Amino acid sequence: ALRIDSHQHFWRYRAADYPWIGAGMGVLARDYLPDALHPLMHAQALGASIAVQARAGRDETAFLLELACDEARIAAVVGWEDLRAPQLAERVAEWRGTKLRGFRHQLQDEADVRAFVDDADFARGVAWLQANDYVYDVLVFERQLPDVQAFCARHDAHWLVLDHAGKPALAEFDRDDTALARWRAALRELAALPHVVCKLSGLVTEADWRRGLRASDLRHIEQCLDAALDAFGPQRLMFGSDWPVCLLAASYDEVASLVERWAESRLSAAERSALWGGTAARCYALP
Ligand SMILES: [Zn+2]
Repeated sequence: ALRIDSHQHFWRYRAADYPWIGAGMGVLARDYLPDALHPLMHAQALGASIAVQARAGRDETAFLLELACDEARIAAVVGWEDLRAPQLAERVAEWRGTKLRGFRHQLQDEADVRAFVDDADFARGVAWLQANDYVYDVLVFERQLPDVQAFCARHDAHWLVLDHAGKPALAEFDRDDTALARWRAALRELAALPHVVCKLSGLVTEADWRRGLRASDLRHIEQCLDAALDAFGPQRLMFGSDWPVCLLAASYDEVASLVERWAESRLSAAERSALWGGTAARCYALP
């Protein structure tokens, strides 16, 4: 049974190439390469990871597949391509036979997410992806969930992965007694689509990490894990670390531990096996 970290990044850091790494994020402002990741995975008995594009450009795809090309502990890559580009197929051919299993665009940084996903060219690209058994990772903020609802429903030919459980606004759970409710309604609406699955990752960094993770953040996170379980069911949940991004808020070990303690509480042995690699294996077509 594969044990998979379904969501991590790599980079040789250069400030202008990673606009999302800004002020107060100095911990991220350095290289993060497979060698730093292996001991972390080893400590959690995770045998392989999935490398996910951390910036927009084909060279990011090339870079990740280069790291992946001949490294057993990287099982798959989620790349980046211009999905609106008419030459999509030709471009993806360069990656034939490799561990490329899917694509992601950083939708959360789009100004009109809805206009972006409902675009005729982008839709063509995604439909082509699905026709070729490519996964598409959905990365949006909680408030953008309704903007991608219709998009997810129309692209039902292959698996869509909701990154970071759709980023609940955990920092607001105590100020805004509608934050949890709003996210849950949106989550449930997506989960009702059979071809959509859910990553349990990226939650420590939706809390107020700048001021520091508190015990109450861990409880809200558990609330989100429970909501995700209820909406998606135990067979559509996928552990990911979101390393190295998670280092803003918590260690790799802490990230894995809180999901583990939660899973031992709520899931059977078999369901845990799905959470810790089985679901990622089947959705990303892993050996
Ligand atoms: Zn190779």
